[PDB]
Amino acid sequence: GHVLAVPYPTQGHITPFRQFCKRLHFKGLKTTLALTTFVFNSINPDLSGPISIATISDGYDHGGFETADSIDDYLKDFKTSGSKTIADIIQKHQTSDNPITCIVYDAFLPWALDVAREFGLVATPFFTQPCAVNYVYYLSYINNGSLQLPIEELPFLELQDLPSFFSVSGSYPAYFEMVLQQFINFEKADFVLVNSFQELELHENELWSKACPVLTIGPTIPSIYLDQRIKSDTGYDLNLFESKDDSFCINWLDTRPQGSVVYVAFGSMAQLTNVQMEELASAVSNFSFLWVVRSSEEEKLPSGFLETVNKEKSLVLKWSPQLQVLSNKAIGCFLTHCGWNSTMEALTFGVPMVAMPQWTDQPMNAKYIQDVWKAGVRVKTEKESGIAKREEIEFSIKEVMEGERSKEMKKNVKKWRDLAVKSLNEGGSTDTNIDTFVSRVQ
Ligand SMILES: O=c1ccn([C@@H]2O[C@H](COP(=O)(O)OP(=O)(O)O)[C@@H](O)[C@H]2O)c(=O)[nH]1
Ligand SMILES: *[C@@H]1O[C@H](CO)[C@@H](O)[C@H](O)[C@H]1O
Ligand SMILES: O=C(O)c1ccccc1O
Repeated sequence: GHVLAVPYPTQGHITPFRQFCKRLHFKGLKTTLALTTFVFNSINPDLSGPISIATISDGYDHGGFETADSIDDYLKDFKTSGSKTIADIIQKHQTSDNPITCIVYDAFLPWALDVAREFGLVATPFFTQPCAVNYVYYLSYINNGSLQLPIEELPFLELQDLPSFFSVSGSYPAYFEMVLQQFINFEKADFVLVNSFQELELHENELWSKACPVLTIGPTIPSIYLDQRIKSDTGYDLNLFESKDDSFCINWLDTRPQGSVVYVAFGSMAQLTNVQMEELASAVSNFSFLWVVRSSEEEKLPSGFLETVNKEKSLVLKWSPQLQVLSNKAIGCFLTHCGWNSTMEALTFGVPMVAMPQWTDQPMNAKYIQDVWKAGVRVKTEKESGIAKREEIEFSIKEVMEGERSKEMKKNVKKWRDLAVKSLNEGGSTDTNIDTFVSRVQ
């Protein structure tokens, strides 16, 4: 058995795809990971497991996404160039020790099924977003692109709870058509994989599994932090942002008392405005903080803000070893844009969050953080503008550090570590679902 693994070319999709492959290798399955050449020349390959990489093309080997004329051009070029480049990996390996038997492609790339079917291969999409989010999208697809509020099977959800495509009308029309066209052919899939575990959205997994065979194979957080069954899986080893020489960071955090630091980070792709950046900077400077401002975003922090940094309470970085930060006892709360990987990381580490979602599926994750998992609070935004003002930010941070919702939320969230380990340990639902997939593949 041999699996070709095709992530969407961003950090948030690549690392679950890699981590999943480490589990496949642990279970005796050969995997080749298909990176775009733009990405492959942007990686800095320090590994934490055996890795086999094949290169494919999205049609932007030189400049990547930012050189495309439009988002919708990128997707269609990606389909054309990606279909050819993926086919060639399959062809080339046919006469080899292990010809490929299964394509595990990102759900954002449904055309990979066509390629998988043309070579008689097993095909399974891989959803990097939670069951709740995708079931919402699925219900729109079997509709014709909009949704019945309230959702009869999940009626506690409102307009501000939905993905940004619904509440910001007309925004990202091409990206909106992508998340819906995840379902154009998923019927024909041999299985459907989602980077979640059953006990985290037990309800919403059921709803979605009525329509399609869903196999939860998360969480994709490295084995060392949970189940420890995979000795080599110590961290995230395919990173698009250079690694700071990260022990400066983790040494600084063992300097500070337990639960004293506020961690701030917005993922790999989210861009705030100048206005957004000073409201944050003021609210956060009321605290001992660790803030990740990526390099493309230093522009928009206040004039001379990085000088005014109190070096005895707080620190600003271009990027961070987020896994090790969230495992560090000096963190008190995590101010997060609610990217799915970041949310599952904070839940697994028992770090309560201040949710400050920005777009696509982050509003849903923020609702579940506050009202389903009761593991954090959503910051309030002025409705004219969608911007969180410095005092609404500071209010929310204090509610998770000092309020006494704060020690209730503190204990509600520590439930999840042990649930996640149980699913990754022998006989867990995730460990069982991975075995069903491995069974099919050979
Ligand atoms: O400074 C940082 C910020 C983020 N991350 C990692 O980058 C991923 C971010 O993906 P996520 O799903 O949170 O959001 P997206 O980045 O896709 O918008 C997560 O695994 C984080 O652990 C990191 O390692 N250092
Ligand atoms: C879409 O817009 C969000 C905020 O609205 C920004 O974070 C992204 O960079 C952009 O693609
Ligand atoms: O990379 C992501 O996380 C993503 C998620 C939803 C829609 C578009 C995207 O690029």
